[PDB]
Amino acid sequence: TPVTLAKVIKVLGRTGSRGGVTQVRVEFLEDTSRTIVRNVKGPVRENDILVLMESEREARRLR
Amino acid sequence: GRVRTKTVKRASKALIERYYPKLTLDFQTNKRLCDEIATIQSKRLRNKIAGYTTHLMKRIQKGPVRG
Amino acid sequence: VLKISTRKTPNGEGSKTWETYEMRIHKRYIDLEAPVQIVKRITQITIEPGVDVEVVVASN
Amino acid sequence: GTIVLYAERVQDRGLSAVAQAESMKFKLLNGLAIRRAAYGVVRYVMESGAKGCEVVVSGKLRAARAKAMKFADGFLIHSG
Amino acid sequence: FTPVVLATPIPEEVQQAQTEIKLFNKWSFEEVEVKDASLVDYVQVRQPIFVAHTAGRYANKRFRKAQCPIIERLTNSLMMNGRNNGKKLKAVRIIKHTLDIINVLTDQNPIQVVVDAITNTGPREDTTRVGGGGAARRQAVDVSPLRRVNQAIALLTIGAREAAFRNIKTIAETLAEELINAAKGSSTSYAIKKKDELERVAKSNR
Amino acid sequence: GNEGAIRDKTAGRRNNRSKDVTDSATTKKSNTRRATDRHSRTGKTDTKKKVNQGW
Amino acid sequence: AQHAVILDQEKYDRILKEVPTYRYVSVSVLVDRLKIGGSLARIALRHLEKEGIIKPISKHSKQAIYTRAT
Amino acid sequence: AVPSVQTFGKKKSATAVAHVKAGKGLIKVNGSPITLVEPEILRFKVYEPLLLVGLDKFSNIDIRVRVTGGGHVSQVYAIRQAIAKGLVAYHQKYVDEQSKNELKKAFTSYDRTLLIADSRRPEPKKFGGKGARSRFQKSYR
Amino acid sequence: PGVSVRDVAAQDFINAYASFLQRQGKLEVPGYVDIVKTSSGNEMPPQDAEGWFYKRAASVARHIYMRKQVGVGKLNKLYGGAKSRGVRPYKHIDASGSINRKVLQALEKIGIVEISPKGGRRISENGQRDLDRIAAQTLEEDE
Amino acid sequence: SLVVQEQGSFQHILRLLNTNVDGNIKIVYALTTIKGVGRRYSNLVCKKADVDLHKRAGELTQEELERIVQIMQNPTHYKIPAWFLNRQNDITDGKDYHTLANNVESKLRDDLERLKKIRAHRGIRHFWGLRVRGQHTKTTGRRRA
RNA sequence: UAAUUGCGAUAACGAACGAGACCUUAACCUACUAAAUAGUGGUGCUAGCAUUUGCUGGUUAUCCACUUCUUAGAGGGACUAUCGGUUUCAAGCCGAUGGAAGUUUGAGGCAAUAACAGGUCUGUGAUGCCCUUAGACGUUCUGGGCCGCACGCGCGCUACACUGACGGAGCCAGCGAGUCUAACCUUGGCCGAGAGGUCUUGGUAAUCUUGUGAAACUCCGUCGUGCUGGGGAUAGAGCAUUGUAAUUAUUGCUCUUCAACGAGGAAUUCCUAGUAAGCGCAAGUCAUCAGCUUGCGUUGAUUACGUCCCUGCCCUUUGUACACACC
Ligand SMILES: [Mg+2]
Ligand SMILES: [Mg+2]
Ligand SMILES: [Mg+2]
Ligand SMILES: [Mg+2]
Ligand SMILES: [Mg+2]
Ligand SMILES: [Mg+2]
Ligand SMILES: [Mg+2]
Ligand SMILES: [Mg+2]
Ligand SMILES: [Mg+2]
Ligand SMILES: [Mg+2]
Ligand SMILES: [Mg+2]
Ligand SMILES: [Mg+2]
Ligand SMILES: [Mg+2]
Ligand SMILES: [Mg+2]
Ligand SMILES: [Mg+2]
Ligand SMILES: [Mg+2]
Ligand SMILES: [Mg+2]
Ligand SMILES: [Mg+2]
Ligand SMILES: [Mg+2]
Ligand SMILES: [Mg+2]
Ligand SMILES: [Mg+2]
Repeated sequence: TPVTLAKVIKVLGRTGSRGGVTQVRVEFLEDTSRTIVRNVKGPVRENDILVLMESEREARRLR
Repeated sequence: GRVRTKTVKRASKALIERYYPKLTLDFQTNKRLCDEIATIQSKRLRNKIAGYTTHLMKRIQKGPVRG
Repeated sequence: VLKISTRKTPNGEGSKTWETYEMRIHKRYIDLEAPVQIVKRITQITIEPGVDVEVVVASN
Repeated sequence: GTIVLYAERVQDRGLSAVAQAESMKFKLLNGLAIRRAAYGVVRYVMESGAKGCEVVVSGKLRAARAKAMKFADGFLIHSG
Repeated sequence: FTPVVLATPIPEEVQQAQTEIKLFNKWSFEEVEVKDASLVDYVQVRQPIFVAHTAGRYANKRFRKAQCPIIERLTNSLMMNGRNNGKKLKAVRIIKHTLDIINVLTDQNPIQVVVDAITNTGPREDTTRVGGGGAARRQAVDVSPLRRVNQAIALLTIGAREAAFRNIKTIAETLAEELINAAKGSSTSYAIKKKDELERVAKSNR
Repeated sequence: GNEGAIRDKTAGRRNNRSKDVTDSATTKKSNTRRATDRHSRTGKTDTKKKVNQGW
Repeated sequence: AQHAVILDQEKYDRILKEVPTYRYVSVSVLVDRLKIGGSLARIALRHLEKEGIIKPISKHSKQAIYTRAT
Repeated sequence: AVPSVQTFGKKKSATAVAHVKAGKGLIKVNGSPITLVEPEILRFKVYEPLLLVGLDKFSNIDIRVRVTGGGHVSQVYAIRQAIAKGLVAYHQKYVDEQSKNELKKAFTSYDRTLLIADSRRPEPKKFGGKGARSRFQKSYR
Repeated sequence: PGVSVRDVAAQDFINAYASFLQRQGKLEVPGYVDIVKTSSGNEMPPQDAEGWFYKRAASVARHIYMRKQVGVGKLNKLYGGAKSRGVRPYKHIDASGSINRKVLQALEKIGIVEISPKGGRRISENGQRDLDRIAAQTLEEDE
Repeated sequence: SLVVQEQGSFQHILRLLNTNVDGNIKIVYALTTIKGVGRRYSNLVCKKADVDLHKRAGELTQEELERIVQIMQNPTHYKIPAWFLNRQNDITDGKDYHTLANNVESKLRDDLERLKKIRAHRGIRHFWGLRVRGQHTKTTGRRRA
């Protein structure tokens, strides 16, 4: 099973009608240079570390 | 929220307007200044004021302020 | 502090708003060692609408 | 002898709520026009050096359905 | 350890372990580490404590909740289901007890097995109901470290509580048991099943 | 009297249990009017002369 | 009504030979050896302490903890 | 007399007064030795300052505490406060500063509000519910 | 060093003192003990049966040693607890004024407590004596 | 306390007072399955019979058991107050009894009937299968009979 | 921004009501003025254990001194301060340090203009008109009734146990209240299993009840998963209290009798920190009766620090033949 480590950078905001969801851009630590935006379920600030279970499929707006 | 009502902001204006020599970047003395230099009816309203008239003061130093 | 806690309504209708009146009682005492004269001089005058003065004597 | 009564006129009735209420009562019982009654009561209190005054008349006059009126002049404050 | 005694005497082992190391009930904070990346920061351990009771203001600000010593975080979460609401003294004792049991079994800093089980039972990603139009499908997300710690605590505790319910075995054992099994997950713990079944469904929608 | 009360068949729990329950026992509030609150029913009316003398 | 509440001789023996390899020995443990009920198990704990196999690592009511002697 | 200071500790309601005079290392709470002080699960909450700042230190002093009010927890958190405050007051007048600041540095660096009392307090309930925030159940119909 | 009972934890003191009075024989036990209940806020009698009257008296002693004067009223309340009013909310309830008042009469006959001025019962001068003894005994149990 | 042994000396289930009693239950509580005897009564009767309460029902020597029953039906000779007794002042011979076992069934009946047979309101209320001690019967108790 | 709270934009400029201010309460003062109705240290008089000085108690004035703790007067304190991020470098917002305190400091009191056929003539010797007024719808006296029970709805209490029940043991609050022409709050001593009784007693009260020794909770035991010792409905028999009166059982005690309930369908309530929840207390009512309420302290969390999806409201825009205003 591949694992993937990404450092959160810059809180972009809340999506999801309810609002519990939070869009953030992250940076990989296993070779940086590339960043990707993710949707989160819990509370998040800058410099957190997210286990991307699959390192390549970013999302956008939630309903 | 901590938005100062007009009465505080109004009064700070009036005081910086005509006591810029005297007055300081220091609240503590701006406080005491307010006593001699203006009647106010409550200790709370005075610091509320003097704190803000210090704020306005502290950033006139770094350029003008409209009003 | 004498509290009285009551419904505002004369009747029953409405959300049940409760309201507590209060009356504060302040009591002092000053102990004096003085002759018969000053005592009465000090009791009769120094009076005031609102303050209840009580003078007791006694060893006990 | 343990009880003693002393009457004593008041300094300017024109700043005594109770004074002016009872005046209207009386005014209105000699049947002055509603507004004439109250409007003078305002304009005397004012004269007696008040910083604001205000009168309400609620209830029923001549018509069947109940009404109410504000009569006010000068400055009031209402809170705290 | 340079002995010292005054008027009202202070107990041997008490002088002995305290003044030296600042360790737990009588367990070691040092060594103990968060074996998964992240979770560091969002799991305490150091500063070290004696027992897990504290008048801690971990509430009045958003994230400071993180700073609470994770052993005592665990304990707080032990004291619920209305009948046990409050009752920290009751709880704390279970942990002291629990940690002893965890210890007896498979050696190891018991305070570290706690660390393993927590790290090991929080969902790395999850689902959330999305508008989509009435028939609201399931959109996947990656979950916060904080959220991931919290769920681990709550999951761990619950599974034991329900194990403890209606049976001879005590809170402390089932809690110890739940943990020990959750150290490196073993499909028999209420939490791992729930983690795994949660990531089953999370991966079931992307 | 009391003699009758116990001797009286047609009474006591068994008997009520063995009876169906009225439907009036599960009604609503009944309301009956409230939708006419602002429409005065006196059938009078005041009038601008009599109001103007009053006020 | 489902067996636990006594001392059946062949049981006592089992409570002597079966207890080694018990890495953990508590109240719950003893009932779980398809045998004694809590009461005449709590008595066992103090009596295996008479001499051997169990060291008292933890104390009190509700919770007991013993391990294999060394 | 002898060199001494008096200090206090307050948590919730509980007020723990302490007398810290010069003596031979005595520490008794309410009349009994500190090695008792049950609840006891929390015992180390009150052993805590001693260990924090070196088991010695108390050799030139005595300590008594008197806790009234509060309850079976708020008194423990209160007495420890008065104990460690007590020790710092003593150096403040009798020993020296750098030795005072030494102590206050470890009491702070650890802290469970050991020198400074906790501000928290009950909030008054208000009519309509059994709690300060809680409102009674309602029904619409 | 020298020793006061205050220098011993409750369950270490009283259980040593309770054992003392039982090991001794001078006491006065009521007789209704074994059929009585300790309080109307209770459900079953004491399980110590042969005993427990020693244990209260031992506790009663130590309490009255720890203070100026106290009487039945206070001890009734001290030993009172919750009474399950069945389906209704609990309230505190006072315990039995007999078991206590008779313990007071007992401990006094054996000279560990005396009637007191200002009211109540004061710790005896021979109570001090004999209590600080066994205190110094179970401190010696950890010698 | 003790680790005991016993030969085949203890039997499971044993029958006294026309009812059955489980063997491996502590003898105080074991006794309660008998109608009319509750925990307080059981407890005292045993203390009086000089039995070791630590024991289960089955252990008890047949002598000890026989003794026990004997006190249960003559509580007042064998020194047990009276305020311990379910039927003080027998409203006819006015003695003080402790109705037991099968008898408590019959003496409930006898009482219920004395009321009914005298037409007293309580009786009537019993015959109507209602609540008697004056409880609102609007809301509570509806499944029931 | 909690706020028509401000910044800013600007045919507007500059103000007042309401918001804020204000007031009350809870937090900080070893700074000020004091206290035998609050308390500390010393000293006598004195008990106990040690003795080497010690340790732990007793003593409404045997004396001296103080005000830390308690009390309440006068002041002081905080102004989101300093610093740093972010922002139209604007009002602001966020983070760190410090601080008794930095969510409007926390919680309240006050509260403009206007609306409703809201509720109250059953609070009033407030009141119009109507009805009735001696075989009364006046009033009082005797007895019953508001409690009645196939059943539907709402608020509640207690539980379905082992984070427990039971038994012994530890043993800690705060807000309160109490008797004059009177029988209120009750200590202590006896008697009683208990409820209670009896004899005295302190208090018009920071003085006495009362340290309200409260309950959860803490400890050592017993029971061991069995409707069990969880649970305590229903019911019999006896004692006692309030009251002129207790039957349709006022309440309290005792033995016995030992139900439903094995965590609850669709639905739905409340809540963000000393808060939720658990726990008891005082006060109102009150002769007697709290499963209710108003407050109070004790133990003390999990989870947000978001959004407009549901629901409710407010705002512009927009339509009107409505203005008694969609009833
Ligand atoms: Mg204003
Ligand atoms: Mg205001
Ligand atoms: Mg409960
Ligand atoms: Mg108690
Ligand atoms: Mg008790
Ligand atoms: Mg029975
Ligand atoms: Mg009823
Ligand atoms: Mg002071
Ligand atoms: Mg800080
Ligand atoms: Mg209407
Ligand atoms: Mg009215
Ligand atoms: Mg009614
Ligand atoms: Mg309601
Ligand atoms: Mg208990
Ligand atoms: Mg008798
Ligand atoms: Mg008198
Ligand atoms: Mg049962
Ligand atoms: Mg029960
Ligand atoms: Mg009451
Ligand atoms: Mg009511
Ligand atoms: Mg238009």
